[PDB]
Amino acid sequence: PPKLTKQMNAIIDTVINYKDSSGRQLSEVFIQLPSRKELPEYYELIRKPVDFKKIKERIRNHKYRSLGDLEKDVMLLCHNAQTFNLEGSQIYEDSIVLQSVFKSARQKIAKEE
Ligand SMILES: COCCOc1cc(N2[C@@H]3CC[C@H]2CN(c2cc(-c4ccccc4O)nnc2N)C3)ccn1
Ligand SMILES: [Zn+2]
Ligand SMILES: [Zn+2]
Repeated sequence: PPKLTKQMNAIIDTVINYKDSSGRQLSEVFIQLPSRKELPEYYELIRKPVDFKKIKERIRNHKYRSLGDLEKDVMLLCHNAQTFNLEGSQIYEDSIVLQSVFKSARQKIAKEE
């Protein structure tokens, strides 16, 4: 339904647009994965690569049957950032915050059970 798509887009836009107390947009690095030719090491280590552009494409093309499916893909993105990057590094830390930002956005926008 158009309502579900509106909610998914509103949730992902909250995640994308989020800035920390310093005004930095944390999603910046995660919008588009570097190409396989630029960073082959990433694709050698990460089995299911995904970025925010792909998640937007999947919402747009009606590929998520529920908000749970959308969540699964956002969590996979953050997991891959944490798998590839060192614990304590900025990319690693940013992905942890974005998991939390998605959950707050889902609770606020969707107002479920
Ligand atoms: C147009 O911009 C697209 C990205 O541009 C880039 C960015 C590159 N970077 C190198 C180091 C910093 C930045 C982002 N980097 C990473 C990106 C990601 C990543 C990006 C999107 C989605 C999930 C991810 O885990 N994960 N770990 C990284 N270390 C790779 C390397 C080559 N092209
Ligand atoms: Zn690049
Ligand atoms: Zn459509």
